[PDB]
Amino acid sequence: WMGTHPKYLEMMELDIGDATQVYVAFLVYLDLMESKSWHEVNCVGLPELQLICLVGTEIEGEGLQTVVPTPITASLSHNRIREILKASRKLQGDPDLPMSFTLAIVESDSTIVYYKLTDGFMLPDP
Amino acid sequence: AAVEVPAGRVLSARELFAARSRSQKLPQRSHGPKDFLPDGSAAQAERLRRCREELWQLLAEQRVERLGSLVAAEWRPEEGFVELKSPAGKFWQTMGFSEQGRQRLHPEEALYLLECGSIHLFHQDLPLSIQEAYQLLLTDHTVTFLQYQVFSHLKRLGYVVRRFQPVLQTTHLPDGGARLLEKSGGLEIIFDVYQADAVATFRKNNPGKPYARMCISGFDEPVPDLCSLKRLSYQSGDVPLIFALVDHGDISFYSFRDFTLPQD
Amino acid sequence: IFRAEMINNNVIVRNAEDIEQLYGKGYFGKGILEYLQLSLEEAFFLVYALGCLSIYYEKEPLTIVKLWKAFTVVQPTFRTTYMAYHYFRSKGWVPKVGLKYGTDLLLARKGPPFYAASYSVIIELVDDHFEGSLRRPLSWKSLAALSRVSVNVSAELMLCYLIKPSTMTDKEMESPECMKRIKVQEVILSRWVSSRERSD
Amino acid sequence: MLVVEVANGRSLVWGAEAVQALRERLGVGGRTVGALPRGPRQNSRLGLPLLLMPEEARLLAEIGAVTLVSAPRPDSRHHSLALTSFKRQQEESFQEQSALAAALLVQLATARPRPVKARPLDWRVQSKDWPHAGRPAHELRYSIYRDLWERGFFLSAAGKFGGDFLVAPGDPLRFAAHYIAQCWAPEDTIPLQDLVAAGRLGTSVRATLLLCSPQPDGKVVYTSLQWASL
RNA sequence: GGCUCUGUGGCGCAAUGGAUAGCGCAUUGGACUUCUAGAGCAAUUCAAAGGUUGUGGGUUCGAAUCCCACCAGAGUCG
Ligand SMILES: [Mg+2]
Ligand SMILES: [Mg+2]
Repeated sequence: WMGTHPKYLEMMELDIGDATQVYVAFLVYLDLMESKSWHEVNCVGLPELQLICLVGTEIEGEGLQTVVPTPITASLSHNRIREILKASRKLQGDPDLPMSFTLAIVESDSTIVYYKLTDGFMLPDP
Repeated sequence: AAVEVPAGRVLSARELFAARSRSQKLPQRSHGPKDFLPDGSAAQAERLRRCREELWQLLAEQRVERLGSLVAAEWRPEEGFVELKSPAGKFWQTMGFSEQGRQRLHPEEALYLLECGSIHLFHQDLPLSIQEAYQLLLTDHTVTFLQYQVFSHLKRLGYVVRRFQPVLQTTHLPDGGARLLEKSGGLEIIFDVYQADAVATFRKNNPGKPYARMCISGFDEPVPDLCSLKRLSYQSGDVPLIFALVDHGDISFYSFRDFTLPQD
Repeated sequence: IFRAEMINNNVIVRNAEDIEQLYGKGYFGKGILEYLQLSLEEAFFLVYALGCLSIYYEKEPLTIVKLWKAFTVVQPTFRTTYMAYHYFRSKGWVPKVGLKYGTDLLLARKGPPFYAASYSVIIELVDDHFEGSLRRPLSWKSLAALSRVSVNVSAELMLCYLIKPSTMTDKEMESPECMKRIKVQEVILSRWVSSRERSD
Repeated sequence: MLVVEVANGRSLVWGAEAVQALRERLGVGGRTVGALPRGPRQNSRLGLPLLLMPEEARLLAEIGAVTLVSAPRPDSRHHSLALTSFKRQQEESFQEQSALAAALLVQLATARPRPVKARPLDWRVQSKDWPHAGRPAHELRYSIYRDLWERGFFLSAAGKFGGDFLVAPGDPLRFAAHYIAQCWAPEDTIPLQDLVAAGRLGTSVRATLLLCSPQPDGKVVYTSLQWASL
């Protein structure tokens, strides 16, 4: 299930980041596909940012959404957040909405939390 | 140099006479629930206008007490105390000391009283407006602004704030305060806060162990390390320590107590 | 005597009997549903402190010293945290990784409190004079946020400290034997409401 | 122009008319640190003076709204002999109202009752009365505050929530604060655990966190950070 | 041994104005937000109840208020 997965072929072919980074990316992919049950997911690489992004789709017509997996060790400066926002905008290519990406923090315990970083001002919905 | 030369407001005889008819009931703030989004309604404007008008009505009032109840205090610049000129009232059970057969108050105590209207502070035979008292008493030579804010905040609740005068292992906070006492500089205990129930029979001579021991510090100041906290909890003795934090007029309190894990 | 795999810088247990034992032994590790992911702290704890778990790599057993080396390289803090993970484990707690908040560990007593932890810890190793470098920098804003979020979840923020004597050089940290010469110091940090605290 | 008393880096507003002007025109709320004359012993609501954050003082000074002026030295002793004829002449008039109404009165004025001259100060250089000049933290917080004020907001201290500026879409009297805007330099490394704690607290209080950052060329970028339940 | 100052709701106090007792905290209850029952600090808000005004005497169209005595408490002067 873990070692023998078809997506691991592209995960190894990307060769971006450390083995821990690709492993937490695969862990988030499994979390989203199994429990969250999204329609489709993919393993896109960002060599310039040295990141793995998961471009998934919650509903069959909801549209492309981005999830970035990072461990608790990773350091996020605000410049890194702006760069990730611009990369997500390029991936989605939808100027109709502002930059927005979900950050997936993962621990060695394989426990995962998410936070939706959106550029600009977002009113807290009821 | 250009000078703005501002001026204050003095109350007339009718205003002074009507100021002592005030009811103590407070004007309620915000009038219940607060609207989420400013949708530009014609009704939210009236609510905002009413709330701000009540705020101005509450801020336009001044303290007017009869001359009989006003103790004629007298600030001493050089000495640093506020030696009274008439016998002190109820506030003498818990505030101020006596010296040379004369009642005398610390800067922060007298400033709190003047703000409360208990006394009538003079200076060079010229009565002081609260603004001049704030400018004159609070300084580095005496109680600072944060210390006075914590003092007044605790006093308005009933507290008796005094002024403070001097396999692995498992240690404790008071374990070590001799080699650590030499390294000083930073947070220091200021106030011997008692409790409100102790007001009834307080003895300013032998008051017993204080309820807490306040350390006052700003909210932008660095958080104390284990060394500073251990030194402070050794100076405080058995009395629990409490850190008071002030951020631009808002006061919070946090206590760093010792702990031991129960054997599950 | 419990085989596992240190595949891709994480300990994973496959065998059904082994994972059944590990879940029956005070809920160690997190699953999927069903291979059991085991954190570095719990893995090294069951390798050294009990010896039940056996971690194999490159088809050969690994000495505990090599496990310590690998885990320290793949996680620099794993030394300090592990000591705390030992110090809260010998006393019968169930320290789970608790980075659902800004804290490291969540301590629970027993089975009837199923994950209903009542303490959140902030591990940081310090020196003998208590002038150690901050493993996680603190400020009254950060402490206020942590205390408020812990109160909202009905817990109590902790501030565990690990004290290393000057005689114990860092180079000896290659083995958990230094754990025998590390003191501990716990400091609860709770709010003091001036209105309520008027005797009772 | 209005006047603000700046002593030892503390900016206070004594006259209630200035408080009304600030709240109505310039939308700079502030916090009250004095005690109410109406009810002396309480903490629910306070009175004058109003206390201004150093960012608020600098913003108000720069937009030509209030003329910051340092507190004068205690040399008012020479100006006397006028209050004695002031308190006693009113005493004779005061017994006329009290007798027809069927021991004297004293006013403890919050603001100074005499016209006093005080020299102004420039906030662009650090001194013993405006030490906030040149501090990187003050520069960062003021840079955030000016841009969150231009767009139209009410900002207040938010140390209790772990942020730096509670941001509200309207007057805080009538509108709950929306954001818990922090202030991070572009290069500073944000701690992930602190970010998680702040975000969870924001969701609990129902107030979106903002990671405000001023760019080197000069512009404030905001990165809102909500919960992401999936 | 005198002198001075106090005693009001569970706690801290206001009413000094001679026209009869109110304010905050605490307690209880409602509304709202959030969390896994609890928590809520400008995500909080509102409402209710709570009284031998230390005791006796006296002046007065009325005494918490003014005066005297006593009881208790604090400080101070031997
Ligand atoms: Mg009683
Ligand atoms: Mg009482």
